[PDB]
Amino acid sequence: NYIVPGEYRVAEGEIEINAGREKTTIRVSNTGDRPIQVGSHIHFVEVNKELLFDRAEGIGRRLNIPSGTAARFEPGEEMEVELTELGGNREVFGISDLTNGSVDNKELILQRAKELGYKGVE
Amino acid sequence: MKINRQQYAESYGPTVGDQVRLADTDLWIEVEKDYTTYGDEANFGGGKVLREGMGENGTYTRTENVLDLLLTNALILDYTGIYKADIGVKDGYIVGIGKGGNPDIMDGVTPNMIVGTATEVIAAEGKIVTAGGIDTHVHFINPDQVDVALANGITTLFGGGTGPAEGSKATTVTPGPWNIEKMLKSTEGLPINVGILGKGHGSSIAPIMEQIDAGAAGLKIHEDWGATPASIDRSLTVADEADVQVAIHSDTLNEAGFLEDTLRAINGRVIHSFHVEGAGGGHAPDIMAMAGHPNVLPSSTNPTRPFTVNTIDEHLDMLMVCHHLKQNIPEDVAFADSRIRPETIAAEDILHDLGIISMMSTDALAMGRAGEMVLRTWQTADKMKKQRGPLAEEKNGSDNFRAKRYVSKYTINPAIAQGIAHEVGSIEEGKFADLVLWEPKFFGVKADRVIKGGIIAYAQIGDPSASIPTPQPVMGRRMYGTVGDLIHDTNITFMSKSSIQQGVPAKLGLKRRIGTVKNCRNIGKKDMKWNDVTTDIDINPETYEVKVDGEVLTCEPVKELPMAQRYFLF
Amino acid sequence: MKINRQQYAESYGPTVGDQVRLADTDLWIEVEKDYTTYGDEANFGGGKVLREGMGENGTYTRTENVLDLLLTNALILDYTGIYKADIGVKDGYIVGIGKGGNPDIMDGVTPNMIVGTATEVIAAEGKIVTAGGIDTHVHFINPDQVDVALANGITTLFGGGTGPAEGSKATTVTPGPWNIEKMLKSTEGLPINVGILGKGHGSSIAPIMEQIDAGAAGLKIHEDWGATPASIDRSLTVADEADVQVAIHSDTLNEAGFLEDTLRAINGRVIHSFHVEGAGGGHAPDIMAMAGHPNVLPSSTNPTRPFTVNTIDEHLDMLMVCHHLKQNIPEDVAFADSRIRPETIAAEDILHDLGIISMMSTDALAMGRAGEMVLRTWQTADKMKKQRGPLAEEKNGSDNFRAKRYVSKYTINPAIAQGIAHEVGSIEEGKFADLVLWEPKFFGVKADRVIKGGIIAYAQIGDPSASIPTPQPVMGRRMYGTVGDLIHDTNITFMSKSSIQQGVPAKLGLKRRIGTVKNCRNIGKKDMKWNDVTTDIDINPETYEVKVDGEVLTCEPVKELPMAQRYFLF
Amino acid sequence: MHLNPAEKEKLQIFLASELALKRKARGLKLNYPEAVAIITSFIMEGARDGKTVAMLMEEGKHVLTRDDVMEGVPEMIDDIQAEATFPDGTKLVTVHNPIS
Amino acid sequence: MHLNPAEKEKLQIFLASELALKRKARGLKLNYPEAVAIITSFIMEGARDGKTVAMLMEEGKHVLTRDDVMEGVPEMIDDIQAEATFPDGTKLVTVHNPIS
Amino acid sequence: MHLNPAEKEKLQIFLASELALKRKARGLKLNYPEAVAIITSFIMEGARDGKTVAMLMEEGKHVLTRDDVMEGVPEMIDDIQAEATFPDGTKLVTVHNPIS
Ligand SMILES: O=C(Nc1ccc(F)cc1Cl)c1ccccc1[SeH]
Ligand SMILES: O=C(Nc1ccc(F)cc1Cl)c1ccccc1[SeH]
Ligand SMILES: *[Se][SeH]
Ligand SMILES: *[Se][SeH]
Ligand code: NI
Ligand code: NI
Ligand code: NI
Ligand code: NI
Ligand SMILES: [O-]
Ligand SMILES: [O-]
Repeated sequence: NYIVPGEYRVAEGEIEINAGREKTTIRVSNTGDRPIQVGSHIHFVEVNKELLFDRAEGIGRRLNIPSGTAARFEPGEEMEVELTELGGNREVFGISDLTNGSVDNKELILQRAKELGYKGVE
Repeated sequence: MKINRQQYAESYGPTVGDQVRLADTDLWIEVEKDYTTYGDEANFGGGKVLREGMGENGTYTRTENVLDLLLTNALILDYTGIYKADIGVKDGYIVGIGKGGNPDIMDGVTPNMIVGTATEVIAAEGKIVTAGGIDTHVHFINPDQVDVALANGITTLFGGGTGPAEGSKATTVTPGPWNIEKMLKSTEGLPINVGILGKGHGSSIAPIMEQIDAGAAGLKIHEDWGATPASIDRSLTVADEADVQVAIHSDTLNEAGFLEDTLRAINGRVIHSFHVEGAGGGHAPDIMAMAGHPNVLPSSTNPTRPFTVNTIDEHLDMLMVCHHLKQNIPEDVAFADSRIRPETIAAEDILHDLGIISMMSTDALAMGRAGEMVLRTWQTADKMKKQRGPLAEEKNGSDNFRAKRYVSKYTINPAIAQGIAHEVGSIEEGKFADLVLWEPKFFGVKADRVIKGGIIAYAQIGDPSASIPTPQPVMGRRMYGTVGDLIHDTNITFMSKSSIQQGVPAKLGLKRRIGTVKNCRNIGKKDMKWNDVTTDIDINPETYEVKVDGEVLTCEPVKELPMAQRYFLF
Repeated sequence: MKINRQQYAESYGPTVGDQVRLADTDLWIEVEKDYTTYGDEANFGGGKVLREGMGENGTYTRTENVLDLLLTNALILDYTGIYKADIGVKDGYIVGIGKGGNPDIMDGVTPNMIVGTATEVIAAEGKIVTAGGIDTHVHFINPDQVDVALANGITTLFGGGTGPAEGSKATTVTPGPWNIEKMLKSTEGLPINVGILGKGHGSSIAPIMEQIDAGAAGLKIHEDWGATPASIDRSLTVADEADVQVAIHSDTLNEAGFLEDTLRAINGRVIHSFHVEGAGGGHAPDIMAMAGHPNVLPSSTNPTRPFTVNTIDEHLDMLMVCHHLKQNIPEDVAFADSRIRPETIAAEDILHDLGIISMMSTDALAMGRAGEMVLRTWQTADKMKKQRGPLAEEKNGSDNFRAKRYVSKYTINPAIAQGIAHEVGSIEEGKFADLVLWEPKFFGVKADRVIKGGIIAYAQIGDPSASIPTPQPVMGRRMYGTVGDLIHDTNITFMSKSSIQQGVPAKLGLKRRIGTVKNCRNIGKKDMKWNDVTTDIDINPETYEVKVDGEVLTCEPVKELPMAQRYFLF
Repeated sequence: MHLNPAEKEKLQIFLASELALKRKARGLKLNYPEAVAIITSFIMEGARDGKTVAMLMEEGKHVLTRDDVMEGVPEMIDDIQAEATFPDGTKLVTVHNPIS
Repeated sequence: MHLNPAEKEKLQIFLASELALKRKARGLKLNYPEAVAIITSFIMEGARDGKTVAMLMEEGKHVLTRDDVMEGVPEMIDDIQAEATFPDGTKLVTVHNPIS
Repeated sequence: MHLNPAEKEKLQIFLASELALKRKARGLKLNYPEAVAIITSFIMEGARDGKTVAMLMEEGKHVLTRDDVMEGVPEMIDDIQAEATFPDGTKLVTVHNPIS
């Protein structure tokens, strides 16, 4: 019965994030010579051009990590990450200007990615 | 991917079933429900969710379902529930309580809570958010009282006074058209919401009514002006015509009547009974019996709250000094002993816990503390939990029922009593964005940020010369919502319907938002949220023993309170 | 009759060839020229020159070449020169720099600098006079920050924020039409010039542009809102249409791109690169390479200025606390080590000295000190003189070249970058009379008097109850230019052309002078006064070694600074 | 620290009491504001020590005597009032005729 | 003296620390604002003495221990921050978990 | 207490002097505002003691010497002025070149 003012007594159990959404594991390589850190909610196909991965597997997806966290890639570092599905309307506008509409337009997204030198269009 | 509950609560604030201690009290509140979608929590910062094309929508203009302000991950404590949500503000009002972000990519986004180019963000994760406090017993005596009120989470001051004039030092009254006009103009510079009470005294209607038409928001009947059957009657006749509330401080002396004579003058009309326990004023010794009646909206003032070992000594002397009473004049000692009663102060604690006294208030600078209405509400709830145990209505070992009963006393119930609950008094969609953020460790003691009309007005923040705002000294300071013309848009002057229809704001050049007082004549005790009990309160005229339906109410005072010496430098 | 130079300087301030030490630094400024006529110096007091029929003209009405205010015998320190002159002010503007007095009897009187019945006098003999500082990286977090800025000679705050909301605590952004309107109204009460930045984020033009039309003076792109290629592009498209500046805090994380991707999005358009060294934010580790480009207007913020033995310890921890980083989480430590770099902070000192970084700024209350932009400019110049010697361009053993290079960094260059140099940023005829008087012993540390629009706004002055104004306590105090409606006439709200054409000032009831932002899209590095160098800056991605045209830039930190413990009580 | 308005003001009473106590220690008879500051600070420090309101009503009459203060000061001070945080929250102390 | 706004405010931290130190000397367990004032003033006086930021980050963890303060105070103070003029100008000191 | 504006401000000079005196006692050479605070408070406490203006004009030149203060401080202080209530009402004291 020591009192910590304003303390929490959390319930039992664990919180499952992004429940019911498809998960996908892909390997990603920072081919650049500077570090790249990627937030939880960036449309994964639109990340930095020097990240090498199967760009098609980033379409309509983002990192399956707690909201507001990030994955870090040191220069030359290759690792696996787990992606989850975007939700809501599954549309993306802005960021790298690869989508600007439905994420269902995979052909158009990959054509723009390839033109602009986003590594890993396969 | 799963997150344990300790780590989840640290990052986003607590979620369903988690409990949080209120300051250093023994009171625990439990999250009843959560509007989020786990994994799509909104947050702001470097690599965080609220970024363009991500949790921030980059397409929509402000008019297109975009917020001016999103409070992320708030733990709301309100009469309407204790729950986790994002709060969306637009045009100075609460427009959405739910889940904010970007429909492009997030599940479960409330349709009018889009984070867009136009949206500011306040992080409320790990904070408790309440409505601004509504203080309905304010003496306008010293303008320095406004920051004292803001620092303890008060956002609305209803009362009267012209400064440290004796009429104002005793009574919540701004008398007559001219003093009312002058104080409406003074109000243009006060960074808090205000409503002004006129003098509820006269034997003709016109001298009383002309105060309402001049811009008063209500009336105060006070024994120091003659709380006679005539003044009571004429004030309530005016109030019923004007749709404003009447507050009463009754005839302590029983000079023209006993309590039953005051109730007969009231004649079943609605009235707000101030300091209903009676140390602060009223028919000796039985005024507190008012709190049993269906047409009475009963409030306490704060120095009796809660009953402590120093309460009687402090009050007996306070009353002696204020009335210039002499310890060697037997009539003065008899008067004081009839007015300051351990029996009724002890029972007042229990009447609060039972929902028989509906409201708290200060009595700021007349017999009460401008910055301790919220503080003493929680000290009372904590003492009642310690002495009476969890209420029978509780579950999960939480104090949620008691917390909703007590938060109602200084938020929604005063607002309903005054006719202003359409604008203020709760965290609900469509109401003015008067919001108080609390760190749980400081809950009810020192507000972190006070939002007025959707802009921060007051904050505990540090050195203005520092690289970051957290270095010492951290103290309460007025923020940009109080500066220049923004003080007009972030605060409400509440006025009678007749003064508004007669163009008083334009006549006086008032720039503040104008609030209409309405709907406060066809309410009663049943309309007081979580505090709606009507019952027969008997106060023994010989012993001052209090009975509720023939059951004796005794309580003991406490020697120590939480929310006291751990926190305060003096 | 001859006067020796010691006696002359004591009476009238220094003249041609005389040198003056800046505070307790090793920097000396030399009087380049003097507008006076020896023997006809203006001065004011008992039996002095500015008396009716003598140095004061008794014939002319105010409209007839008469001044509202004459600053006598000023030592001007400005990008335009270091020289001795009288300064004449009329209608709140600098109308004459030359020789004031009475043409009746004095030789060499500048024709529109007549001292007449209408003329006030400020004695500037023995003072240094500069333009008011222009701070272009202000977070509006705590209104107490304005006096902190005035006390160190700042007169213009450009930035954003709504108070201590998280968006504002991280970013110089007032987002969307409503928050902009509210902060324009708040600005009516701030006794300093202000311009507000909107959120430079969106993938559609309209959400960004509606901020400009609402009264924003510019935009801020910040990584915390998504410093993506799209947000960069749309913001600069808006800026080019609206003729306002864009400030950038780039993608530190390199999430959507490296520096070359940000430069490609910019596509040769003008941009103001904030905290270009990068401790305050930007592409890790090479953001500082921005300062070599012709379309980049590069500023530093102040905590890295200059490089000292406590700089890294203070910043590493500051960054850890502000981002809630954990010393035991390797990604957090790697991020901090990539961002806080002794190599780039050391090189930043030299880049200032070489004229490759054009501007200083605070980052007030976000990662910078509201009252230390001027202070740290001079500490940097002093450290560079101590380590690198006099610049090759100097003569007479004076530091005039370095003093003009450094004074430009917080006066004229920010004003040019922002599109406001037609109104502010230098002591020139036709510009607003924002003037700071300094005692040389306090130069750059504590302003003596800050003149805003030709009326003193802020002064170091003593006991208000005393017989004379010099007795203790001498402290910074707001003066009559801040009081009542004079705050409107002595300060400028800078706004976009479109908001002015659309009548926003009338709509919001703004009474402040309204300044038009213009001409900031067809400028570049070449337009930065004394700081116009373009070059290839290479930052080694492995070692963070800095090279300028293939030459390594290393510097050492210092253990002590001037303008520090001799002056400050804490 | 989270200072509220009252905490900031009441620091100035402690400071005035420290000033007055130094003046008394070097042998000066105290004046009206010095005497009020000493008694006021004594009350607030007593509350902080956890004394009762009734103890401080008694003690505050014995902090300074008429020989400690200038002529007329005892009769200028009808009573001294102070609010401070006791263990049971803020309470008002009134000391009647503190200097006889 | 030429006091600027920060110099005026920071005098009040020194005063609050002197008040808290008197309370500690008469045997009271200190409360939240007392403890913050003592540690804060210690940091600013250390800067004035010419200590380094790194020295004060270490020392500020040893100024008060949990037995010096009331129950819960150690856990209420996550960190104390102060800016002061070092020999090399203003710097920020953050003391993490100053009272264990 | 009935404090007027000047009484409230001048408390801050006493406080700054107490701060500076603690710094001097632990062996620091004093800076410009520290030295001004010490001499100023000395003048106002001397008036309170009932010294003459002429006594304080003389004494204020002997409160601090050049070895008590940092390089340049003696030459930064041309004079120190203070008003205080003497037995014969408020008077101005000016100390010329207080530190030689
Ligand atoms: O009220 C108390 N007890 C009580 C009385 C009637 C009940 F029905 C229940 C309880 Cl616990 C109590 C017990 C001890 C001290 C104070 C009090 Se207010
Ligand atoms: O910059 C320094 N020296 C230097 C380097 C290249 C030059 F062309 C000239 C100099 Cl003096 C220096 C010398 C010692 C300490 C710091 C510095 Se920034
Ligand atoms: Se009531 Se004094
Ligand atoms: Se940034 Se605290
Ligand atoms: Ni009353
Ligand atoms: Ni009252
Ligand atoms: Ni930045
Ligand atoms: Ni910034
Ligand atoms: O009352
Ligand atoms: O920044």
